[PDB]
Amino acid sequence: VNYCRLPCRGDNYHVGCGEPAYAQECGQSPRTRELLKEHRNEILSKINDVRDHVAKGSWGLPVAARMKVVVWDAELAGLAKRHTKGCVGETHACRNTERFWLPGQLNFKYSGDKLPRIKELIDDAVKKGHLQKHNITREIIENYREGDVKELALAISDRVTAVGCGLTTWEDGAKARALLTCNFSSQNTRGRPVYKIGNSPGEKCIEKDETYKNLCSATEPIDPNKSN
Ligand SMILES: CCCCCCCCCCCCCCCC(=O)O
Ligand SMILES: [Pr+3]
Repeated sequence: VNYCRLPCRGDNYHVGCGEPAYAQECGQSPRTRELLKEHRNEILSKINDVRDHVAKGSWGLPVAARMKVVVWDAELAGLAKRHTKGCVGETHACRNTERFWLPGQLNFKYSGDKLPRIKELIDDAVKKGHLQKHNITREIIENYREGDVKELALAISDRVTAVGCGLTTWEDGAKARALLTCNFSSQNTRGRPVYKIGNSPGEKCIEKDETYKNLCSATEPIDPNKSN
């Protein structure tokens, strides 16, 4: 679609509208970084690993009734990439698409003396999410409220069906910096369950996956535009 002609409630500009440019806030040495097949696979791998693990009723969290295996979405990734060119985590841009009406978004920031390889930037984001296992609770799962839990909680939403990420790195303030942004097909909704509870893992899947045995397969007809 032409994002300039896809409106959104609130009437904010769409992140995809117009020609790409680096924000002045990126300083004068920004570079958008291509996430290659190996990177995309790793992101998916870790997201699906944690979903499968939580789905079994791990970490004291409830068993998940219908948690689907997540796929990579090129459109979401393209919008995430465009977002990173602003070098700012939170903005008020719209980022809706025709298939995904209210995409979720995570932003991972890095600042350090040296710039890590792309794989280390991804590992750092994963670690951050993983460490949130000490913050998330059965209560949060039953009734979403946003230490931090946003990143891990979005990864295990059973409304989420797809993810796509992008990355820009730059130099400012005597530091190497990065912004890794991941857009998801859905968002958690304040006051609603992160995922639906089951007595057994995938007890409500039309079909369970053979690889991530506690999740629904990739063809599970989950509507990402509905909440719990
Ligand atoms: C690029 C980051 C994607 C979004 C955040 C990722 C969510 C955390 C992933 C953690 C993976 C670890 C899951 C395995 C659970 C276990 O074996 O204990
Ligand atoms: Pr390519």
